[PDB]
Amino acid sequence: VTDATLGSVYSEIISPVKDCILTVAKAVSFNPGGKDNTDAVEVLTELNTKVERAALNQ
Amino acid sequence: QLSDEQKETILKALNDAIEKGPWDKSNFLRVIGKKLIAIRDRFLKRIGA
Repeated sequence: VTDATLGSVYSEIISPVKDCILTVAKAVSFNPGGKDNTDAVEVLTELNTKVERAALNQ
Repeated sequence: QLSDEQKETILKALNDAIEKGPWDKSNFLRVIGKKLIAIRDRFLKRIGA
């Protein structure tokens, strides 16, 4: 398709990453006391925050 | 809309997350990591257009 835009970043990166975080958080609520899912939440949170910052130019 | 500086900072963020995340720790986490890869690949296709 066309080049990437702010709307593009939000709808194809920021929004889908948020879906991944919610899905992982849901996994955490099932089972259990695992270190893996927790780490995924942190990694994904950092990713969106970094992309959210870039999309704000600063 | 996006500048070379922004594209170049968002791509690394994605690759860094794909690289350092616990995507091999379980079947569930692998699916999440794959989605991240599809998100990264989708972005490349755009900035490559």
